[PDB]
Amino acid sequence: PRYLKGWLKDVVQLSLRRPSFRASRQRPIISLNERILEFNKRNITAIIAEYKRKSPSGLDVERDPIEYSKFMERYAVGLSILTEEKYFNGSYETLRKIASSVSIPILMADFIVKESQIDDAYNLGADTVLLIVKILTERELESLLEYARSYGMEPLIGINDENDLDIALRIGARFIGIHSHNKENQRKLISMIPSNVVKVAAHGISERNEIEELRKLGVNAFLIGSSLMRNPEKIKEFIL
Ligand SMILES: [Zn+2]
Repeated sequence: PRYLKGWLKDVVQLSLRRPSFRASRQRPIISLNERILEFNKRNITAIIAEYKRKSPSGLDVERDPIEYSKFMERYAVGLSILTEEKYFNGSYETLRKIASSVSIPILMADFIVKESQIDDAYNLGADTVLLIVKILTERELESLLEYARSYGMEPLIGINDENDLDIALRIGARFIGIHSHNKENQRKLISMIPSNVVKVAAHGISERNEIEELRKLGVNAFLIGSSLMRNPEKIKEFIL
């Protein structure tokens, strides 16, 4: 069962050829992992709200990106903007328009395989990027992690199982996203992460009660997309 899905293998081909985007960012980096730590200090639930108009699982929402982002700036600890084009209907231009208008931290969520895609994130105004362990070698992951740090971005390193976590911990990731969409496995992964690493439960969250349960295990933030795209007001239920 360790095959990459058809759509992800196709995305990696699109990412390798992704043209770089010529631009200047309009404000400095605002740290997403530090703001998560500030929310935790204040005891307020930290949700990274994702913007995506489509997904390989069949999400299909037309929602204006500025209006979603304005509303989410009221509630969310940060935004995650999908910039993968074929399956999520994201775009660099949509990231640039959102990052020119909100002043909470922005994660560029895409499938990064080369340095120019981190240069594109910085030039478009994102504050950090997603790196996914399973599509990279360990040497590439360590190099891309250092490349993101060289701009002042602590990247979100996305892991799906214990082997991926083993790699993320070996290379000294400080910001890890735990994705699954089994209870003892999830508890075990969480429990392997050191106190100094900000941990994000990515996807597989539908109700407030799972957020509460994850918080007791020390999860620091929650990356949630589809449900918020279909009703942005759902984030009020989640932060209660
Ligand atoms: Zn997912």
